[PDB]
Amino acid sequence: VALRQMSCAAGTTQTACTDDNALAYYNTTKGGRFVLALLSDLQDLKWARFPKSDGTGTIYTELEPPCRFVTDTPKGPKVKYLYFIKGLNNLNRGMVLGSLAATV
Repeated sequence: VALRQMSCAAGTTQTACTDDNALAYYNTTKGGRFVLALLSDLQDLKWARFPKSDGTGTIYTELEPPCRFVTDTPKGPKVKYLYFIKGLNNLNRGMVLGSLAATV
């Protein structure tokens, strides 16, 4: 199944997660949707925060230290930061990496 991306809130601490300032890659299967990684312009992110499906509150997902990579833009180069969800397996790491490098 193809990787999907969606805006989400992230922060250097959990309380710092209020506005949408990253993109989440997620898979959807039988079990629901599973977020695999975050892409952001910010380099200090530690937590991603998601609106619970049932509207009962929020989920905090721990991030790994980011990988840096450069992309060209109409305004020139720009570094972006890829945060895998902590403990992400290798198959899912690959899917994010191949989706990312492909589109960009």
